[PDB]
Amino acid sequence: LSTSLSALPAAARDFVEEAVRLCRPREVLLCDGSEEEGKELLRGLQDDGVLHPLPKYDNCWLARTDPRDVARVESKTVLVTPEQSDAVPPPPPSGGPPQLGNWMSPNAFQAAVQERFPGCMAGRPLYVIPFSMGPPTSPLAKLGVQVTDSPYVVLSMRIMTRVGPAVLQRLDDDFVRCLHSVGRPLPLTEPLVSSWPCDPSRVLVAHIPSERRIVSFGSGYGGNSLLGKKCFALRIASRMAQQQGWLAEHMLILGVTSPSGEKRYMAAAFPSACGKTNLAMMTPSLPGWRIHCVGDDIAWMKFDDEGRLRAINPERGFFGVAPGTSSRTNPNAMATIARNTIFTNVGLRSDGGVYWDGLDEPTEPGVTYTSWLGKPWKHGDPEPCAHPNSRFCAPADQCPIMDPRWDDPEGVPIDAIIFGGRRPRGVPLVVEAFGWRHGVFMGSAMRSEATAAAEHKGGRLMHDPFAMRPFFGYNAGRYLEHWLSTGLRSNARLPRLFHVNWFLRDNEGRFVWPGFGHNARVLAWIFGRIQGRDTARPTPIGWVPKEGDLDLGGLPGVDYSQLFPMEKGFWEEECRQLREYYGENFGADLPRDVMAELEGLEERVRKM
Ligand SMILES: Nc1nc2c(ncn2[C@@H]2O[C@H](COP(=O)(O)OP(=O)(O)O)[C@@H](O)[C@H]2O)c(=O)[nH]1
Ligand SMILES: [Mn+2]
Ligand SMILES: [Mn+2]
Repeated sequence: LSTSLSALPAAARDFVEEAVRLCRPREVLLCDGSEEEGKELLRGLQDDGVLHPLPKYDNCWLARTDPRDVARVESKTVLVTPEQSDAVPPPPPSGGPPQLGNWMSPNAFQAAVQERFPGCMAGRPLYVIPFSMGPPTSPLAKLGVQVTDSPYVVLSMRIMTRVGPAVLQRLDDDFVRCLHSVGRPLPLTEPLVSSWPCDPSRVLVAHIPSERRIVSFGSGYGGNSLLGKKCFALRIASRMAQQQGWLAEHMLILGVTSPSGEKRYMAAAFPSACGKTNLAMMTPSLPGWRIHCVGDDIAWMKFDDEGRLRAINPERGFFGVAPGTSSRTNPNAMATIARNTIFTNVGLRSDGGVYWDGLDEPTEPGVTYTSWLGKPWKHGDPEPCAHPNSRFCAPADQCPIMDPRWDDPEGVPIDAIIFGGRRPRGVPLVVEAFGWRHGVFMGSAMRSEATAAAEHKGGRLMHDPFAMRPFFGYNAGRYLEHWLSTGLRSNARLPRLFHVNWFLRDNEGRFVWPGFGHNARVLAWIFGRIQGRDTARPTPIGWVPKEGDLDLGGLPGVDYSQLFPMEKGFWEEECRQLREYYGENFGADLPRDVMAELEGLEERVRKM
């Protein structure tokens, strides 16, 4: 932290000064990303009562938030473009709410800003965060400057991005302008809940691609406040990617090593809270196999001149869902979060440790709990001890399984792309596409039960094409056409496309597939298919593994038949819904090739 801004280059200084003019902070501080800075930020937050120490561990901290500020708010997230059609497909003719992004005009946006931001930082410091996405480096690392009035956001940005001296030395005219405020100028007129500043009814997370700008107001929660992450690395970047010949995707990246010692890399698009983190740092239940983590959330991908799809992880940390994490489900996450980690909305134990449903950290008898509400909690209570969307925020270099190449500027070559979401019935454990166009169709057709990561009724089955529904930075029809065109790249070594489902439910009423480390059995088959092994049989929906080429050894309770349902009625209904969905939400912006693939599916279904 410093009061000198002189280290900022001209363009960055200009942006900071106009943000200072608008918001009227009490003082202005440049962040340097240092250890001493981190300590001073931690102390200040403990004073404010925002952070609580966790003495059981090494430099770990707990925040509790206002119950209204616990997740992303998709209905208050907008794309600001001169023309609506650049942001979103035609508004649904039946008049329902848009499902592929919310357009806001530049004029509506300017008005919205003038109603929220003037004097919003009164009595608060404005922190200047120069940051880099990817090694700074690299390239193609992309740099940004985030201003914020929240020390919590500063600390989280320091974990999740590179901040900020090697960043300062590279920073020029070329950068994202990220403006954030929790939107609670001092003095307060009404009290905070859990010392957590936020303005729920006034929340606005805006993206202005043509200005290389993000403007976020009223929320301190991760997806709304860590502007390099979803806002920049997905929304702004996907628009940049489309015009520059690359891809910015909601995808984990991992390395798989086979018993033969062969290593391949795979990307996987799952919706939020649908298994990316647990897969990316999985400990395989097949000991002849090895997994390495590259990233758990965002992938930037570009074909090299070898025609290979190269992927980097632009992030520096993990912002992972805590509930469910244990030495059974994710022992690699357990090792990662043991030190230098900020927890949000998890339980506090009387022994100075943390708690959530699933955690199996050895605890003494008579240990008591306080919930994310900050109130005493007991095994048996109506609600969970930890919020369903509670988080850990930990630096990636503390993961014991990081791929030797995880911060390699060149990227890793991708041989498989995997789509998947939560589907309780009908959709098999694993399917391989018949080819590129078909796999793009499968991606577009993705549906997944809503989770606690945003404002949707948990359990509601929702379309989520490419797991990108909340994160499109431009017209989703054009995004599909971009994916189609990508596969037409001359001499491209295309990855194979797959669709998985970890979440089929049995009768009754558990999960059919044990998942977690056992997902290595699926990845093994996928790797086999990459190697070109004759291990698949065709179905109306794509290739599936032959029974006997999918390793179910040591899973006596698990039946192949339940993993691979193939019911005509289900798929007839699915086609009907897809037809309805595309028509309402994509309209004329739906690529012909996607409709052609739907017609292909309906035709294969006719044969059943
Ligand atoms: N049943 C089951 N649950 C899983 C699996 N993988 C992850 N989960 C759970 O789903 C929730 C979200 O997991 P996570 O990997 O963090 O999702 P992400 O946000 O997509 O990275 C957590 O509570 C996990 O325990 C799986 O293979 N099977
Ligand atoms: Mn995500
Ligand atoms: Mn997660």
